[PDB]
Amino acid sequence: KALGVALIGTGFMGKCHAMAWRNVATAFGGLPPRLEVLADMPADKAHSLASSFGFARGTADWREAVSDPAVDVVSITTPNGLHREMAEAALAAGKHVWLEKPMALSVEDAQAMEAAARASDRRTIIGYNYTRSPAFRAAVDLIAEGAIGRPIHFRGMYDEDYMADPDLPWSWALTRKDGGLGALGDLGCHLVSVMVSLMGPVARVYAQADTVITDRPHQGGTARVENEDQAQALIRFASGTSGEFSCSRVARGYRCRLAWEVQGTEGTLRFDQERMNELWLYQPGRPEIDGFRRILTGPAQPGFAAFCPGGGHNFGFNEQKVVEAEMLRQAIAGRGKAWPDFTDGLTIERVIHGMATSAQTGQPVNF
Amino acid sequence: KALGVALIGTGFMGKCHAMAWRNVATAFGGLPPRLEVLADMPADKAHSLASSFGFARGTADWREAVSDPAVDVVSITTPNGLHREMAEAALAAGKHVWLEKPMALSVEDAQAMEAAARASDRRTIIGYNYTRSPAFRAAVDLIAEGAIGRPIHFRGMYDEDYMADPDLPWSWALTRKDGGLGALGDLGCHLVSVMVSLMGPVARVYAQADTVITDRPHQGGTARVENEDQAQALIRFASGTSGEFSCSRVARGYRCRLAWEVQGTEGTLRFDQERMNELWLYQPGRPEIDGFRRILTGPAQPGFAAFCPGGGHNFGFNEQKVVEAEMLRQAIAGRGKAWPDFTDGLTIERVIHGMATSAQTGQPVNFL
Amino acid sequence: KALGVALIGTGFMGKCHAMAWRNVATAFGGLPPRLEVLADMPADKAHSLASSFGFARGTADWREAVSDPAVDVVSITTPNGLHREMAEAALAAGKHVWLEKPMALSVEDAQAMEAAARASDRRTIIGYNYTRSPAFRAAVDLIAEGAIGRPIHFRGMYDEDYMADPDLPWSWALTRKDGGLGALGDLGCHLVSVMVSLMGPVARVYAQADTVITDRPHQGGTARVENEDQAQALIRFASGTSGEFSCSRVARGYRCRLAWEVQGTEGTLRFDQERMNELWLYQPGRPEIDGFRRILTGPAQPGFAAFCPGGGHNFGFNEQKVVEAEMLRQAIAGRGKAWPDFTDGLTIERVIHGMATSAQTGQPVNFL
Amino acid sequence: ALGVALIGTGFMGKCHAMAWRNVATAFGGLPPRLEVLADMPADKAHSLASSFGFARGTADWREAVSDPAVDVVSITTPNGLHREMAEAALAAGKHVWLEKPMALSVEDAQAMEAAARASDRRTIIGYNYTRSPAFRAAVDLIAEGAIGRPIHFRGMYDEDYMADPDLPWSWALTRKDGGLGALGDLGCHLVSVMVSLMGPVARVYAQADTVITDRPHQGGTARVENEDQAQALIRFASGTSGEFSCSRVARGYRCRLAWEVQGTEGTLRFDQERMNELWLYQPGRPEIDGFRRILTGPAQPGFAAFCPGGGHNFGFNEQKVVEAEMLRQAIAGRGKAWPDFTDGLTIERVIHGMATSAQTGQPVNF
Ligand SMILES: NC(=O)c1ccc[n+]([C@@H]2O[C@H](COP(=O)([O-])OP(=O)(O)OC[C@H]3O[C@@H](n4cnc5c(N)ncnc54)[C@H](O)[C@@H]3O)[C@@H](O)[C@H]2O)c1
Ligand SMILES: NC(=O)c1ccc[n+]([C@@H]2O[C@H](COP(=O)([O-])OP(=O)(O)OC[C@H]3O[C@@H](n4cnc5c(N)ncnc54)[C@H](O)[C@@H]3O)[C@@H](O)[C@H]2O)c1
Ligand SMILES: NC(=O)c1ccc[n+]([C@@H]2O[C@H](COP(=O)([O-])OP(=O)(O)OC[C@H]3O[C@@H](n4cnc5c(N)ncnc54)[C@H](O)[C@@H]3O)[C@@H](O)[C@H]2O)c1
Ligand SMILES: NC(=O)c1ccc[n+]([C@@H]2O[C@H](COP(=O)([O-])OP(=O)(O)OC[C@H]3O[C@@H](n4cnc5c(N)ncnc54)[C@H](O)[C@@H]3O)[C@@H](O)[C@H]2O)c1
Ligand SMILES: O[C@H]1[C@H](O)[C@@H](O)[C@H](O)[C@@H](O)[C@H]1O
Repeated sequence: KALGVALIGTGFMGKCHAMAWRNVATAFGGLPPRLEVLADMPADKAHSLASSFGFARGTADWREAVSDPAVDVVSITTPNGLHREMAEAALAAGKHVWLEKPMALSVEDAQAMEAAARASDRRTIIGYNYTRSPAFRAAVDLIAEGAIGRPIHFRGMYDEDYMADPDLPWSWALTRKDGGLGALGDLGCHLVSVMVSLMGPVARVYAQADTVITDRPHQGGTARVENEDQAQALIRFASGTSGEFSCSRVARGYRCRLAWEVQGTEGTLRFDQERMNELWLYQPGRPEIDGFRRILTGPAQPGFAAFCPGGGHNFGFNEQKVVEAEMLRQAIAGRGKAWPDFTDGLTIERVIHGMATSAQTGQPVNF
Repeated sequence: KALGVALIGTGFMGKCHAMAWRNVATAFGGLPPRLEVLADMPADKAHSLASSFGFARGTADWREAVSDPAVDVVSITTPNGLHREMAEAALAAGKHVWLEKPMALSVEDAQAMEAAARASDRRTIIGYNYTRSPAFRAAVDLIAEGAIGRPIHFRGMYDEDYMADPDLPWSWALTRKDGGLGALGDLGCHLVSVMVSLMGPVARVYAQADTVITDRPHQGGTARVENEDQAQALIRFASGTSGEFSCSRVARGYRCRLAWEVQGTEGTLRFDQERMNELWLYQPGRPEIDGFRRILTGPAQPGFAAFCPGGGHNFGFNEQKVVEAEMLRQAIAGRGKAWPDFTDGLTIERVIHGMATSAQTGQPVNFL
Repeated sequence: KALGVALIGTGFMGKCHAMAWRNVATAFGGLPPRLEVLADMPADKAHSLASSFGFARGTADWREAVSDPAVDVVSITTPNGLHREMAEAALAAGKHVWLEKPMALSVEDAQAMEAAARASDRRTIIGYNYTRSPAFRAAVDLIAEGAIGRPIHFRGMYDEDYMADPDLPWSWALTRKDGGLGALGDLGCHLVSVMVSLMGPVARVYAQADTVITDRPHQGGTARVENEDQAQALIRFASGTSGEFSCSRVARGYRCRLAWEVQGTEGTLRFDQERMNELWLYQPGRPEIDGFRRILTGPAQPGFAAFCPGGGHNFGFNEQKVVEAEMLRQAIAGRGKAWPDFTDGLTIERVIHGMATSAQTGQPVNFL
Repeated sequence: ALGVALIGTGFMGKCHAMAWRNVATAFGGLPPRLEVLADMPADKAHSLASSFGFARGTADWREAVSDPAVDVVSITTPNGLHREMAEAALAAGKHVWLEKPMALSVEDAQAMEAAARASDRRTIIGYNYTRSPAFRAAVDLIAEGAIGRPIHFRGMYDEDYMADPDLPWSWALTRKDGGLGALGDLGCHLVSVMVSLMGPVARVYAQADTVITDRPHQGGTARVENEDQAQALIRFASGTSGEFSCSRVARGYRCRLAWEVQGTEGTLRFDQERMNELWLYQPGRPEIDGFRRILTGPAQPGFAAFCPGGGHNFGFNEQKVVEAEMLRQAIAGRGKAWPDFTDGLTIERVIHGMATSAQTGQPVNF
């Protein structure tokens, strides 16, 4: 009755998934998932990390992980370029899929995966972990309850500086063919996942983009950076409401600055992921005490009580992934819907690729 | 040789200008300006406020005030619809002009005022006071010294909520003919004054705008709000750099949130007017101590030492206006160039009206 | 009819007082005080600053300024060792007195000044300007209204780093005989003025102190620093409530960090002078929205509306002094009581000297 | 692999269980074997052993600490049970991870400290605020001379879990069954951080108050006997000054363990409610002079074991994974665990000395 887990990849997100699967029942109860197969290359690395992560075995063969009869669900955290192949193989093998963002490098690959998921009758979720913080889920509930009235404006950014150093070498990830989008693919899609959760679907974008560092060192020479370092867009939501949107991988001093704000007719909500335990809420008050409230994360907020009964004991980035694992567990058990599945994920892919198209063509793109 | 001052209006900016003229020599030295004539309506209020503001006389006739031979410079702090008439009369009478923003209701009006100012050979400055804080002036100098390398992105906002209450009555300020622009005219022009001082001139805008409260109480019933409560724009600068721009008069909880950020190849500068004594600077550092610095306003920043020798003694909004007065004083004496004059101001008017045009047409607007 | 003003000193506080006297009627109405006599040394400095500050004349003789028949009130902004002589002379000459903190070098000095003020029947106020911010005055009113219930704890600090550099030269301010207390005299008295305004009178202190830099450069040689660089104290108020208290002139990175909080049975108030426009208020709320409010200074808070009708337009350090001037004008006109007068100031002197005594002897000190 | 017994399943019980489950995931080596979980009643012990992934649940903690498959015992039970359970675990030849404070009295802590030395087993006490990357980074910066010589410490630990007068009385508010109040709940945490930054305490002078003196009990009222808040002036063995406070009645504060070290060449400042930020001032040229916001990332001790990217906030619970790893390494003879029962007993003497100073109105020397 325990869920059988396969994990492909052991990097930033691979180890994050491994830590989540290990403690999901500790936090939320029920049966601890069985950690069956860890796939990674080379073989000696898969064997070492399988042992320390507590997987029953490691293998250099990713298809072993998706085909084992003892596996019910596959975490896929490999580079963007093999997401489509591995996800479709896992669905064809009758496995549920936890796929790291983005879905694939192109809308066309994401469309094929979306059709494959519908055909499989298996649960899918995409790894948009910034939608899982108690603060973010609390903000969505406050908007649903009318805490800020009708939303009238969204302003969101996602700034990091991991590519700011012009000496960082060229890679496949910086080509259109093998890397897909740049900052829009790495960061933009995260901001879309948060933005559409707050404001509903996107109807129109008008975008601009820049490549700040256009060429990088490559094996004693240099190679051209083909995707964007930063992008900005004006949004019209299906509601008719306005939005401002940006992302950057060259914004010096920022490490995880996914920051957003919803302005409403009766209040304002504001958040910055670099301080993920604070949610700022303004509602009209009598003039003597009027001002924004600092809501510090605690057991009043979704998910937090599963990890800690004491408010102000800071919730961590990695615990977002434990919440994500639990949402997929509950969906597989038919006790909840996981968001976003491959259908809702395809919509997010269309928005970021539409922003890329808009920036290139100088035309607004409608959805 | 002391400057003779006429002040028209005694409200938010009228009292701000009066306080600035009274302490400009206290802060910066030289001779205190002579406070000659205060013009306001009705007469009884002009007489009352001339006495408490320390002007030699009050009048209900602004035309007599700008024509007084004892007057050298005119502060104009009246409503937007009166700027063109009063500025043109002041320049025609051979007076230097300190004009509140925005210049007028239309680009056509601003163009006529710009021509009148050049024809007069008198100094002009527009009341873009957010360019006068020690933090802002320190940021411009840091960019000039290459402290953040080459600017690659600007993001700016100016949020206030003074029109957020839907019960606030309709006024002539909310008509296009008598009010001109909405949030772009009240707040947007301030953000442009700061943005172009940091990033240089605007080449292109693509904008969106909304009226979120479309009808307000008027007499027994309601009247239509014709101008925007909020606007946002993507910017392309003449330098080729990108920008994000917004303003709002309905952003709940914000009172004076003119906030901006310049991202460069070698650092980032960030500022919020609601904490006008803090400038955030990131420059790459060794990993053990890497992070943004909180630069607290003190005497190392332009203008501050004229007000206080001790750092961290917070500089105030009103003291921006004393700095503005000193810059006009020095321009009149021929010891400095005042920014923005009516020529520089006209460019700012074209940008905010260009953003309004872009929002109306759904098309980008180019300036160069 | 207008108040005649003498100003002694033109430094940090001298120029602050001059700017306050120049705009007090601009802000609060009535007749602008007449700036009659400025005293400073040397004479040509007094003449130059009298001209730029708008005083009718300058003199190198402080006794000339306090004795002038056109003078009704004297601002005394000279070094601490001169306060007693100048305040007693001004009171003897029948002048009201605006005296900078601390009162003098000793409790004995303050007792003599307190007696002289009662005998003179003139108004006195001491320049505890941190009690004048809209945020501070709002906090006092909130406590009185029961906004935080029953106060149960005070914690206050006043950190600055103006003496943190060991190569900063020795001065006569660093002897006990000529300079009095160290950080307790420069900063401690400010924190006491705020603390007793929130919590009421002090009943008992137990204090510790240190001199961190005991020797400083003196004319190519070295000389001994005799007074404390930092001090900390536990407080019992007359109410029986507990307090924590500290001050430091060597706390690196702090410029004006007068910060306090009052914890109560139904809320908490917290403040930091380096962000003097923010007051933090916690009151119990429904769990979904529970948290501290950031109250941004605006016209709802005492004094602010006299300077600006727009909330979030930051009130400045110097404008605290315009409020202080207005409180003295109103006390002179018999329309308000100024705090603290020399009687209430003597109590503050007893508290800071009791803390110094406690730190010296390792024993608690009790008051009235 | 290490065999683990866990006693208790509450706030710290679940925290320890999550730590033992991911310590090898984060730091490598063999995952500890989760052998026995002890809790009452037996149905709760069985259901939580199942969800926590322990091989068996028992309502008898004594046979859990005696199990031959157990090498180390996590003790997360109420304060009054610490002495009995730690002494039994040491006597059975087990390593001990004990929650703070050690016990209700110095007498009890003295007995536990002797038992730990008499055994050749490792001990560590759950002072988990010493485990954050920001805190460990601050200790390293001080040792490296980044702020020169410490000249002042100011620390507080404010929470409001007892601030509401409506909150009912409990046995924890008696001296006999509860021991100390705010000093025992929060004060000992602040001491663990303070002595790690400044070195040992030489002297305290303290004040304490019970500000809500009676609470609802069985439709009547019962007396609160221990302190709601306490403050102390400190002298360290170094001669340096300190300020210290704790409170369980400080409205609006949830986990406000906040401290500051002022030095001859800079200042370090930290607030646990923003546990991923360390504020460092060092003198700079006037145009750029100011405090640096150091955001937690892989440059700080422990962080890289959890995440390769800076600014991905480290959490309260991950402090406990670091604590587990330090105990693992100490059991393997590859590091000393701090604080053991000897170093823990010093902390107990400091908080009990503060309580005595407040009661007698006299300084207490150590
Ligand atoms: N949700 C988030 O917060 C977040 C953050 C970063 C990464 N991601 C996504 O996670 C994915 C991984 O990124 P990362 O930073 O973890 O990268 P990484 O390079 O650290 O991880 C790649 C892992 O996949 C393994 N791998 C590569 N090719 C393989 C193959 N053919 N078969 C088996 N294993 C293979 C590698 O050995 C490594 O363990 C990407 O799709 C990325 O976009 C999302
Ligand atoms: N720079 C800034 O930060 C700032 C802030 C506020 C206003 N402003 C600008 O300054 C101007 C003043 O706005 P405000 O908020 O002070 O408005 P206000 O209503 O407070 O000021 C209007 C003043 O002008 C006087 N006045 C009106 N008509 C007059 C006439 N015909 N003759 C003489 N006096 C007349 C009024 O009696 C009043 O004293 C506007 O153009 C506004 O956009 C700028
Ligand atoms: N309230 C506050 O916030 C604050 C801040 C700073 C200083 N102060 C107080 O103000 C006083 C002045 O300190 P400061 O920082 O302005 O110092 P300063 O050195 O800047 O000012 C001293 C002034 O007094 C003048 N002076 C000195 N001896 C004189 C004499 N015999 N006759 C006439 N003029 C004489 C000097 O020429 C100078 O103008 C002190 O008592 C200090 O404690 C208070
Ligand atoms: N280090 C920290 O940050 C931190 C935080 C909270 C608590 N603590 C400490 O940890 C301890 C746990 O406190 P808590 O808040 O988790 O309390 P709690 O009530 O949540 O935990 C008590 C647990 O012990 C179990 N238990 C009680 N008596 C038992 C017995 N005789 N046999 C077996 N199991 C028994 C209970 O069933 C429960 O699971 C206390 O000593 C407290 O001081 C430390
Ligand atoms: O800001 C402080 C404070 O205002 C004191 O009154 C003064 O004595 C100090 O020198 C100054 O730095």
